[PDB]
Amino acid sequence: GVEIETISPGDGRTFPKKGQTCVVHYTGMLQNGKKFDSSRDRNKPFKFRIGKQEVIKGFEEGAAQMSLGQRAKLTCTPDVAYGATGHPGVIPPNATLIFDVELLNLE
Amino acid sequence: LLLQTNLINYVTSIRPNIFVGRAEGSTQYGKWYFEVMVDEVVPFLTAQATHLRVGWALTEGYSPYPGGGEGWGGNGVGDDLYSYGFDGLHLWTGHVARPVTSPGQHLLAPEDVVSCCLDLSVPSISFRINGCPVQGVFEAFNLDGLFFPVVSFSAGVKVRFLLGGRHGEFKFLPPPGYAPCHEAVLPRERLRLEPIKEYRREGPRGPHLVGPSRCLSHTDFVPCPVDTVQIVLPPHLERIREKLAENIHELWALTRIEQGWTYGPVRDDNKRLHPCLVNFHSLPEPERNYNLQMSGETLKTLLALGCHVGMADEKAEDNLKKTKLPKTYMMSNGYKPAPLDLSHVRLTPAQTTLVDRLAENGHNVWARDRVAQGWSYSAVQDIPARRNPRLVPYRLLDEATKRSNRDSLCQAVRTLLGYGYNIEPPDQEPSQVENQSRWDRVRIFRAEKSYTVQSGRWYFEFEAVTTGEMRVGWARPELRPDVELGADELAYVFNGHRGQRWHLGSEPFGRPWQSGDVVGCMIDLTENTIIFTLNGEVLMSDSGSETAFREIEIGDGFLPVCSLGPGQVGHLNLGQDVSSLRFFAICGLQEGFEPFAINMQRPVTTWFSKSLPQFEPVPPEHPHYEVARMDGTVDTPPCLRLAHRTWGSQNSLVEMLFLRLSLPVQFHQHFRCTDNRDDPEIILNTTTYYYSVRVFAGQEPSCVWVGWVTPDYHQHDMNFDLSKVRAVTVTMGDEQGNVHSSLKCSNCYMVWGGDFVSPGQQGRISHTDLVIGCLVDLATGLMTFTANGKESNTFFQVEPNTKLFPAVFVLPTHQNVIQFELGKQKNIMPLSAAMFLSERKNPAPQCPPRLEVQMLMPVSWSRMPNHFLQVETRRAGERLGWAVQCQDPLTMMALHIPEENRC
Amino acid sequence: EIFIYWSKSHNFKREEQNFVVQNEINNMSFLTADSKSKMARRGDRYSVQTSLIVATLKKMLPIGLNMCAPTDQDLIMLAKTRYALKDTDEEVREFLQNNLHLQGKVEGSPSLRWQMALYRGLPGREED
Repeated sequence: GVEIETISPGDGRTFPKKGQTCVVHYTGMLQNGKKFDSSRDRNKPFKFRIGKQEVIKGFEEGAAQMSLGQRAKLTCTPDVAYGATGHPGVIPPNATLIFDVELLNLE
Repeated sequence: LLLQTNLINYVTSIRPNIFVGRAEGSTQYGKWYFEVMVDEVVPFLTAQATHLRVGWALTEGYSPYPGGGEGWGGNGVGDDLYSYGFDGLHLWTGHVARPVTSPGQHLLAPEDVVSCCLDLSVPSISFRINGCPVQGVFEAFNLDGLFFPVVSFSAGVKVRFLLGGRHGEFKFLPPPGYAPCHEAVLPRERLRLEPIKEYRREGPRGPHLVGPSRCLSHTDFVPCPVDTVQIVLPPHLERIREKLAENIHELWALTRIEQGWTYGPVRDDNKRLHPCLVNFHSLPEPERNYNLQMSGETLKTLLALGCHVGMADEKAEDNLKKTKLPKTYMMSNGYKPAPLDLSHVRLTPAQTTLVDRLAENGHNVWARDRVAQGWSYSAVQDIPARRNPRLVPYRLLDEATKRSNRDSLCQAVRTLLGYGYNIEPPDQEPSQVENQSRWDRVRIFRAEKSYTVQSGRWYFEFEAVTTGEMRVGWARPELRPDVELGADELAYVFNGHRGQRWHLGSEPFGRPWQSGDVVGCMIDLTENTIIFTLNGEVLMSDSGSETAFREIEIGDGFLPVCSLGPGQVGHLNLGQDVSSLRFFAICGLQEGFEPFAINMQRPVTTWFSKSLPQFEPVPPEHPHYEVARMDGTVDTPPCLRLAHRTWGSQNSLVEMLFLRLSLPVQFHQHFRCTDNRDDPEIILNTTTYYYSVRVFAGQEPSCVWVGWVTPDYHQHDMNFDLSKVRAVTVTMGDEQGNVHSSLKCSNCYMVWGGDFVSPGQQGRISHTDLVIGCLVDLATGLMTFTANGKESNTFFQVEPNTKLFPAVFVLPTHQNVIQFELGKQKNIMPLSAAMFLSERKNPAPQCPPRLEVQMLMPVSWSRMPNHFLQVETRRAGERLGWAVQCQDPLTMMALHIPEENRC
Repeated sequence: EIFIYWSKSHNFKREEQNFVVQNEINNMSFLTADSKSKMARRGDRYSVQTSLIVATLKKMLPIGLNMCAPTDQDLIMLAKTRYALKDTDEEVREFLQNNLHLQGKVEGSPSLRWQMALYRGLPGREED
């Protein structure tokens, strides 16, 4: 349900394994092109712990398939996203998400 | 519903001054090639991704005004249909990104090679990354206007232009048939890098407000002479058919005798010893009588131009003699002047202008002939490739060649004048090169409305860098943007192109300026006067009055204002720094006057008239047009009837009109896989919506177009037809052909109403109103039409996420023109159930007050951003090419209107 | 002072227009000679607006306005109103001597700050 397209490849060798936290500069967007979330706007990296599922399934799996230094784009189906209930007041129900993830560092 | 906000980066564009295009009989080669080197690219200079695109743009609608615009701002290449661009992963056209397969695809990184191949013979722009092909080509695009290279970028990039020859290296092999773009430079201009259409540039003592720029046209590359065939040769001309030929048989030979190119009996012309001053009998017969009938041909050009001859005075044959000068002495059959000799003879300016256009009509016939033999223009001469540096029309030729052509025929017309035969000027007809776009001529500038003054005395300066049509004065805050200053009562302005004062008309006052003049403008809200002072000297009326205007009512108040015509540069100095003023101490300081911005920290905000058409609602007070809302009865759906208020009367405005509804319809994100009683289980599940327009009787269907427009339509054409509709095809395949995607992109999808009427003998005023209906399927993006209840062969398919505004373009020809009927069809929902979310399950038609008709206003006001990007344009070297460098980031807070998709 | 005498002597005014009408003094060319040289009814017979005494007075007025400092504007107002109350030149002079300290203050008005910053930047200004 998650589709990843490269934007600017990094190393392609060191992949995020379990036991090391992932550090990202995502940039979330709705399907129609309306930006809804960003990390550079807050001007701080988003260190999420991979394995205990602090993020949604689509984002977790997409960040799993990336590599160090790689900048990629995602496409999160509602099945692997917030889904039928959505995120109240932020994301409408049954919405496909797009993320401009850059995996700048590991831990 | 709610207006959204965001921080976006300022995006600018840079072009080489290279202009190519295709036209019937155009002197330009239809294939060109240029390259771009990427030096450094900062990934995320700010919170938003750094912008960088390379492509081709069209000179008649690619207008990248900084700040707001289409979509979420930062518009550059590909954000409209007048540009086509590539960024390393997407093909940009009409503000839509489409992914492209590439050999190791990524965004533009440092040390990357971008080679854009342009073919105009067949519509095609091909991109090559790092010398490797990119599987996508734009096709079937309109050719009107000129195509030029352009790079659009945000802050923090360094890009180099490679143009081949001495202006680059290309670092690769261009595909066969594609000439380097540096060979298209016109002979009168050098190569330099300058931004696209602007309104401000930095200057020595301050920013310079720059008026519209004169743009070259493809029509200016076709040589159009006057035909010299259907001319019976007159008796008075055959009577002088000989001497005017004898005097031009070796006139080009006279200059070089007694030099290194001195004749010899063994050889003849074209053998580096050309002259052969003896006679044309010794010279070959075909070129001989060719020279005779070329003299006749020049006389035929004189006839077609309007020159006729008359004999008055003493015959020059008697009082003329041949002078065997010590120079031009030859051993081959005696010595004589190479042309026929002539004594003291003069020429009036009428003859100077006439010989100028005579040389023009010689050059344009020569160029026409060369083109008919296949030749074209190239700044470097290539004889085996059949290209010349002088295959441009005379108006575009260089002054050296202009003088060289004019010299010979000036001698010829001088010899004609010597015999006393009059050179009669023809009648004078005033003509304008471009007439339709009357709005892309001026560009009003004024301070923001908050700086309105209603008391005291104020003063400001306006340096006139150029000497053309520029007007400066004071205006009331509600000044219209599309009306020339002074032509209405909203502004008091002084036009110093020829010394006139404008307020509800023009009358002479003062004197016109020259370059470097500082037109200082007073204002006295107590004494109710406006005083114009030039270089410290008060401009004086043609009477005892020294004040341009008097007894001016206060009203809302006044704002400093100025406007500039094409190719004009003016410096406006409101006087934020008092010591910067050059004539305040001379005039104004002792009179109690003050600078307009004497005590202000930030620079005064300036608003200019943007020349970009926008859809705006129909004013209720409009003189010519009105829109009536009709209530939906039991048997009639609700309507939006349009009626011409002043039709058939004096001073009726009859011109091209563009209309659209205020609310769009958006197709579904995901397309689907692979009596008169509506069916209740179909009417709830249908994804088809219908609307119809009832073109009233007396309105000609030949001037009516009905359909839909996307929110990025910005074309104001007074001669609109379906030809002018912008379009482009995006063609995608794999590495070896195999095209598996060919889509259509356009900002306009309408049919022509003239094609739905049977071609009757006469009586185009049909007693029955034409009811053009339109249908849309939001689940497929398919559009259909019904001429009178019967389907038409036309059909349109569009990509998802598309917004379509119901639109009608019409030229009024009756009191009642059209009537938007918001009805419904069988098992088909109305529009009112499509535009409103809460109405998705209501078959009953509605016309809620948000739904209204809007016209297309050609000119609208706008705001000049307080800070502009810093771009360095310089030539790095002979091999490196031209380097563009922008580093300092700028961010602006954008307010984006959702349903109009513009910020 | 020539204008002062002309204003006081209304008899001299009477033969000013008498000289104008009886010598056909147009007065338009005397002010538009520059206008004609630069290539740019109602009161033609006589008018105060075209009187050469006031026309030259106006054309010389900025020089006279250049004499005083911007803080002297209150002093000008005081002298003006005492002139309006029928006082001679000596009276207003010693009135100013009694009111020497009534000049303006630059701290009290922001206008005077830029006025002094422009007025005292002149090379011909002496601070003493």
